[PDB]
Amino acid sequence: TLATKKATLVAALKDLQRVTVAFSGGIDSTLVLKMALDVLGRDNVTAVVANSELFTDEEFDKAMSLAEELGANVQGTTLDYLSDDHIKNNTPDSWYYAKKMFYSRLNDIAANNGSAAVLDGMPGLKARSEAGARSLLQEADFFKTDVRALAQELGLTNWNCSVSSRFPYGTTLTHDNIAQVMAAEKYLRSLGFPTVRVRFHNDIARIELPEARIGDFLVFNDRVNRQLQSLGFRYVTLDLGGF
Amino acid sequence: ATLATKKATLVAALKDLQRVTVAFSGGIDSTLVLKMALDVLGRDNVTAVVANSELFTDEEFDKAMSLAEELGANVQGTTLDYLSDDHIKNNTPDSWYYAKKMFYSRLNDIAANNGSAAVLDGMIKLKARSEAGARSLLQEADFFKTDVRALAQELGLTNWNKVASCSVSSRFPYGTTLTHDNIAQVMAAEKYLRSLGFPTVRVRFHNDIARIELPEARIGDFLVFNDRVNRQLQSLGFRYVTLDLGGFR
Amino acid sequence: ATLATKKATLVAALKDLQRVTVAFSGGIDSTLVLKMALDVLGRDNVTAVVANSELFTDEEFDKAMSLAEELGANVQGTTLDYLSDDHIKNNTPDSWYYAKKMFYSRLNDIAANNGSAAVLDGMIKNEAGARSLLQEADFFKTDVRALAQELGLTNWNKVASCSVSSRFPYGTTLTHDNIAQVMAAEKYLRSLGFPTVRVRFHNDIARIELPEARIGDFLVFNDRVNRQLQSLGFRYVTLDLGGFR
Amino acid sequence: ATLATKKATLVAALKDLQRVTVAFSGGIDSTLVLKMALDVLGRDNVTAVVANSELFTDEEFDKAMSLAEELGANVQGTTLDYLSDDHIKNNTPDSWYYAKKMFYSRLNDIAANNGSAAVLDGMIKNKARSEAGARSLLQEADFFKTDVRALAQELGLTNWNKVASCSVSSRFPYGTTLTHDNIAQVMAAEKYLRSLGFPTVRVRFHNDIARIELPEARIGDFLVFNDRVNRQLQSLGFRYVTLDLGGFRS
Amino acid sequence: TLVAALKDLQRVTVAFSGGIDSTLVLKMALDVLGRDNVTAVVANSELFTDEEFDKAMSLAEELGANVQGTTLDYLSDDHIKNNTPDSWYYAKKMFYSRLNDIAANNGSAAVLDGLQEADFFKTDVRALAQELGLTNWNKVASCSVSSRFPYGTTLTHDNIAQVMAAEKYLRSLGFPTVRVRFHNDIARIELPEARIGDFLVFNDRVNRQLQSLGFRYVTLDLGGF
Amino acid sequence: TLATKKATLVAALKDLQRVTVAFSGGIDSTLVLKMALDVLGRDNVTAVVANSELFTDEEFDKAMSLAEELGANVQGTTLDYLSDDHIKNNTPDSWYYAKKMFYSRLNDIAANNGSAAVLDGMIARSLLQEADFFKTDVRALAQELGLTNWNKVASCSVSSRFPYGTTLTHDNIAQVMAAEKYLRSLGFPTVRVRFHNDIARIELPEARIGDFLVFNDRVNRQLQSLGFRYVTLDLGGFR
Ligand SMILES: [Co+2]
Ligand SMILES: [Co+2]
Ligand SMILES: [Co+2]
Ligand SMILES: [Co+2]
Ligand SMILES: [Co+2]
Ligand SMILES: [Co+2]
Repeated sequence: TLATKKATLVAALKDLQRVTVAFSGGIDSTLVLKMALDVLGRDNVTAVVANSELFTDEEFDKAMSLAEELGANVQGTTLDYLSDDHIKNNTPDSWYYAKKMFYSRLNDIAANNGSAAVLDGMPGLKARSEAGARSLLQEADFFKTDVRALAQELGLTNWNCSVSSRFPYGTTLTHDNIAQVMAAEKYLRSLGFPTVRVRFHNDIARIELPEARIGDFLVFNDRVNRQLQSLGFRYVTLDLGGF
Repeated sequence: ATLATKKATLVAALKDLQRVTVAFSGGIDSTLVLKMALDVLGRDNVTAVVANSELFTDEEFDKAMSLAEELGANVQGTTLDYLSDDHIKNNTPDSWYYAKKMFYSRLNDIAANNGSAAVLDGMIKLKARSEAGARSLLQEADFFKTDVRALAQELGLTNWNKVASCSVSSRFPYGTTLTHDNIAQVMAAEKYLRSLGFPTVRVRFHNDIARIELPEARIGDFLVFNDRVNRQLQSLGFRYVTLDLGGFR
Repeated sequence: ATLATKKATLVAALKDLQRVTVAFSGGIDSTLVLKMALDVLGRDNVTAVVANSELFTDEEFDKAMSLAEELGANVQGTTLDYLSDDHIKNNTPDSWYYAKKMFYSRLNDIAANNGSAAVLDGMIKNEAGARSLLQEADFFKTDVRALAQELGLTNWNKVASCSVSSRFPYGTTLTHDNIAQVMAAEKYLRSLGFPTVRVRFHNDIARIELPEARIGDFLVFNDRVNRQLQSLGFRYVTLDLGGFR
Repeated sequence: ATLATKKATLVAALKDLQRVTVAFSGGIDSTLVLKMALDVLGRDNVTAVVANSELFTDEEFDKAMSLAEELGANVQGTTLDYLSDDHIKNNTPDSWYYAKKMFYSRLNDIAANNGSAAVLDGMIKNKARSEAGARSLLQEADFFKTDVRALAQELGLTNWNKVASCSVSSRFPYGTTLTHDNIAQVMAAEKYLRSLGFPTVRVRFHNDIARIELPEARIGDFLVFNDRVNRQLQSLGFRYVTLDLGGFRS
Repeated sequence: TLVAALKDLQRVTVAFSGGIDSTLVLKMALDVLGRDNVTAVVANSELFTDEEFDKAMSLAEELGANVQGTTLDYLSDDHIKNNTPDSWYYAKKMFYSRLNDIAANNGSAAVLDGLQEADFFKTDVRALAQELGLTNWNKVASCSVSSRFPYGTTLTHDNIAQVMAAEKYLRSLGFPTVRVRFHNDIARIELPEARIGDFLVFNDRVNRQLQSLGFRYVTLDLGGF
Repeated sequence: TLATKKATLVAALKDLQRVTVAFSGGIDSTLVLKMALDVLGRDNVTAVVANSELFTDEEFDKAMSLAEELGANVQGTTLDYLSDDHIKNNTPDSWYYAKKMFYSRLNDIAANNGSAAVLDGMIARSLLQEADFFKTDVRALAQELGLTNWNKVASCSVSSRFPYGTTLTHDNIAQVMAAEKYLRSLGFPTVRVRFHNDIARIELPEARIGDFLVFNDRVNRQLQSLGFRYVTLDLGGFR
């Protein structure tokens, strides 16, 4: 029932008349913002892209114009995830208390602009369930093979991780050492390794590279060491296991 | 004539047949045919067929299913046992023929059982195609790669499997009997080396010796995987896992 | 503003120009201009021009001829005498002026001889005998890739070529022999799998500038690059420990 | 002035002491002292002592036993639990002091229980030593690093454990409690890396992180062992095995 | 205890090959029995290198021994020429039967070899070799050429010399520890795994050279030595 | 045999009674200095170590101490090779007028202290080479005499780093000399920094270039600070 899953999907869209969509630039939320724009109009849809200290200023700037390209009045809001004790200390369920802090902000924008629901692209209770979010994609049994299909069906051609992963569970995130990691990875991205993570270990940086790249990386050893040392690490290391 | 002449000459035969079945691969030729047939005849008069066999990679097979689902074509999968044919099993210089002959003979059955007037494929400007009643609709309109790349870009086609991996028989010397076992022995080795970050690789079969052909630029990057590839391909049945000092061919 | 807006400003200026001549080189920026001009003014109001010269590789020229015909453009090939200018042959800091003047003035002649309102080229933010129509719409390097993805453009020269005169010191006169000596050296290295490379000329010494990421991969070709470039006239073939600039 | 005048001063104190106990550490300086004591006093009035402990490798210890037996000395080994010292177990910046103090304090027991006039060591002309009394006979005769090599060639001394090893406590940060487990955790890592062909290496301890210091010339050759060094040192208890991008003693 | 067995024999014959074992044995027999009461034999064969012969000949004259060389045709043995896994048996017999003849013709009480009767270890032989002043010895592993060939591959002067030639070349490039494995048209290079990084630059040269020696494919064993 | 080459060596050594040795710290001149001191005594052997612009002040200070360690009456002499016009311009025959400037000093020192000859190592008498001494034997006798320290770095004359006909100066010599010890410091004892005005050409054994990859950026900055505009690695390696 292929076009009958679009039928279940479109059915809920007309029910809400006006929505606020949580835009993440990914293929799923790009599919949601487009379907909301083609069914409810540009004025009954408010796209929101969350900016934070945990995402690269390029990753946020990418999704804002990607929302403008679909022609939706997109609003960017900023979140201090570090304000949550669960996040600042980085517990293993920190993504939950993060996804919760998000939707309540989206629920504010939805309530302040007259939205029937908040839409998105899909420890305690569920993060959406608690905030009253509507994940219309999963409610209609979308698969990985369906979303990629409908994006081509709608003419979608352009579509695009969080820094808490660079830190161990239970290592206090600070405004200082995040920029210490964020700046370190931007350096290694510039040196010719777009896929890299700089793992935090207090006074030790642990550099994970794809093992194919470890050979090409050899020449930058002294320079990466000296640069990341200036950024505050006492020891700059390469994880012998790679990424 | 012009690129505009060739687009209409291409569509001319498309409407002539009303309902078609495309032999879909990941390349631009079969993708341009699948897209143009879908843009002219609709998904209901277009059935894409992706051939599975012991001779081609399951990663390339699963890829062509998705390019047909992403292009919006009612895609059907058929499976081929090339090894049942004596000419293929022995790996003769004409093994590609009896493989291509066994292939097109299958699609004309699928064409007759789904109501197709012809079978389309991506031949542009060998005999086995012109024997089973197969239309090379691109070649019928004098399409060149400069025309196929031009018209595919015009339709917005940017995504296609560029790695048109040769037939796995190429990993074997001429006259080395292909078996269900040693064919999978090659596929597993190459899939591993492809998984490690080297998309261009061939594992040549030489009885108890594996010969790895890698581009010479990449051998610097490959140093780190030495111990693992040896032990891995040894587990896959080779007594010796070696790197060809000469690189790719 | 949005990418949706910069596209309007582009077509807006194109309708104002009605008929144009695009200076096609093969890079992603000039590829975007040739396609947008054909999709706004048609095949008959767009003349693509690919300039051949001694300072650029006969391979980079052939790419832009086929890439222009592949986009469906009336492609014209012109041949240029950069060395015919005294200021360039001796390789002074003024080579860029008298080279670009000869280029734009050659195309400005085609413009009057092919009936174009202007000559267009691919210049982005970050001479004026021609219109840089992308910078007028404030396109950046990240936006050109964005509009190229929207239009389906897949063939473009991924390594931006450059004038061969940079390989020689300022004030070392270029000759047809030492020019080809460098070009042939780079063409060999290009064939081995290093598309971004420069062979810097220092008389009997070749200085190879390679991206520092690649130098590890390059170890295996050492003896061959030496032996080939030695046969091409260099007494010493060396790798610059500093890499590409 | 010359060497042959210091070799005089060296022999002078040796006959003066009649019977001595030498602290042999396999190094070039301690090899010269044990040899000169055997040639001046005879084998029966000289006892060489080589300490086995948790701070030096069970592999490096056995060699100094072979160098002492090969020089023709009655070598007796004593074992010390440095961790029994409150200051060493915590690895304070002064742990070297209370460690060398525990060293000389043991030797003076062996010297008093076998009848020696002094304790000898190879300290030469290059702070807890003499508060137990050990005499630096080479340094007392103004021997230099070039003088020890000169007199060793004169005596036919050619074999010595040139890589004078360091104490395994240097592999740990200041203020990291040493345990019988994590000391062997480092020692086993270093012994593996030595076995693969990198004789000069240190494995720095950082809890769940091993930090591998290799000579930066060697890092190119080391790539092929990446996965094997990682997994072996992981089985030795480390969660993450890393190579210090700054190399040896960064 | 070591010298003790030497005095028992009055006159002995030491088998010098070039390794540290035969170097330590030949010297100690001379220091206990004198230069005239020790007869050294160094084996010449189709299975050994012209340098290993020169290695033991130069080392025996330097240690002060009356060195005698005999030559053996191992390929003449049916088990070796086809090289079955028991060729080492048919190989070891042709050697020892030759030495038992020479011992009677030089007035020797025994024939010596690399040693095991005195519980010498690899760490112990190195101790007496430095103690006895031995500084010249074949530091490169001397070995029989049959190991480069699979069990059951007919050895010929052409394909044996085909293998032997590759190893001397690679040893010249700066890799003294190397074996070149024969597989008809495939050469398999065993190199110490640390060196494979250093070996990278010689790839094309080793390939082109070893192709000239008759191999269709020159390969590096990913597992090394 | 070998034990003959030593008795033949002493035979020629006593025939000369008193000698002057050209010590260059290498093992060969070390074997000569030990055997001559052990046959004639410290008072009948004068070791001479040459200081000049063409060898490193580090190789000189090392060779001085190696003579004092073997117990030899060591005298230091200074040579002005750059004062020789044939050397300063580095002509293809500059090697000749250099070897003559060297031995002419040593033949003077021999006569002013009463030496019968000037001695040197190889394979002015050359007693080692005169006795059919080989490279495998010289290392053997060094262990026999108890010799363990010797400069296994036969640092050739620095004139080879400059093309023929490039005037050597005290300044550009130090530009080359300092560049090489830096490269020696990183772990490559066999290396040459070839001078080409604003280009340095680094010769490394092709085996070592794999080991060399990581130091690329650092070698550039140091040698650039030392005056080279471009620091390069010779793709052809050593020789
Ligand atoms: Co805060
Ligand atoms: Co079957
Ligand atoms: Co690479
Ligand atoms: Co205890
Ligand atoms: Co002067
Ligand atoms: Co190396």
